[PDB]
Amino acid sequence: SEAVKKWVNKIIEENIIAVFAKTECPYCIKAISILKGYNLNSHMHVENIEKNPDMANIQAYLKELTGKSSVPRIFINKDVVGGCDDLVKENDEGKLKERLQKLGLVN
Ligand SMILES: [Ba+2]
Ligand SMILES: [Ba+2]
Ligand SMILES: [Ba+2]
Ligand SMILES: [Ba+2]
Repeated sequence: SEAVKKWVNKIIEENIIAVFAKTECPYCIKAISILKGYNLNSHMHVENIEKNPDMANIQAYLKELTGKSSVPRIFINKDVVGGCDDLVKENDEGKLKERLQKLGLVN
């Protein structure tokens, strides 16, 4: 149990933009595309947690951290963004750009 948590943590802490996704997931794809549209590829990690023997443990931990077990699950500098709909709200209302500017990721 500790092992799974430590592995998830490492992904979130070693990558400024961390996205947990699954196979053939339209809102995963959309969210990742939005983020790459800010040229964040170099600070981005996408983990497919469906292709993983411990998917349920990972999803349960992501729910403990964020309130939902669904993918996509999106972290920016360890802060919880949430899912694709959360990302879209932040993007449309200017908060996403604000976040990225404070990190030096967008001018
Ligand atoms: Ba399918
Ligand atoms: Ba990368
Ligand atoms: Ba298993
Ligand atoms: Ba199992």
